[PDB]
Amino acid sequence: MAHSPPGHHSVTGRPSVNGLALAEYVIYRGEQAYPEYLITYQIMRPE
Amino acid sequence: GTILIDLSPDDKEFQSVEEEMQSTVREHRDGGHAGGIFNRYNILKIQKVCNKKLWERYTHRRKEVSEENHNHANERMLFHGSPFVNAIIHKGFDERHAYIGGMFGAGIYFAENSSKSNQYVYGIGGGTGCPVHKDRSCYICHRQLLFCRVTLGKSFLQFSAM
Ligand SMILES: CCOc1ccc(-c2nc3ccccc3c(=O)[nH]2)cc1
Ligand SMILES: [Zn+2]
Repeated sequence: MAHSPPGHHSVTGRPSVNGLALAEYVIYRGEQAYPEYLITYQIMRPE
Repeated sequence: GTILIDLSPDDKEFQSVEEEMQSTVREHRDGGHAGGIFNRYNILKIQKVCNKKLWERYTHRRKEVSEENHNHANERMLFHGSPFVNAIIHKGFDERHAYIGGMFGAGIYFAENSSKSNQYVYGIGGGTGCPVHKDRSCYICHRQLLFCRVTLGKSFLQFSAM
């Protein structure tokens, strides 16, 4: 795994082209996330 | 030490998690290549993941980060899709769960859009799709995502063409 940028704990990827996209995030220490919910699903075919 | 507790669909907690899953679907620039073509999901089950050791590992780090950042963990609830979901819920996140080739370097990636994380359920780029039908847009096979508590602390802002 890489290191966080010095003086930071994560990176935020802000979208700069697609106005509808939400942010994405990166952590470099597995201890910074807890898998709270497990969601089982199917994708639905559009009608 | 992990147990999974089923949430009832009548539970407010089930309903708020399902709403975040459904409401954060978007269209993707690949036209559905990686994750499939869909506007919504059929939620089959939501389970709470309970592991005391892994929780304490999380809160220990959260306190370290908060103390480095004026008592602010900057904690978010974010989606994660991965072929290693079963490993993660039993052993915790670690370097084996990183996206080595990600655009912000080798780290563990999370998304606000559930449909972004859906693109990674079967691997990077959707891999070869579901194991049964080899279909990245399979409407039959059951998929799993994690909805995760994530400590961001002081986050480096990268403006990026996506
Ligand atoms: C061996 C590849 O391991 C992984 C695991 C998860 C992911 C992953 N990447 C993302 C990137 C952007 C937004 C969301 C995700 C994600 O949910 N999983 C990538 C590679
Ligand atoms: Zn399938």
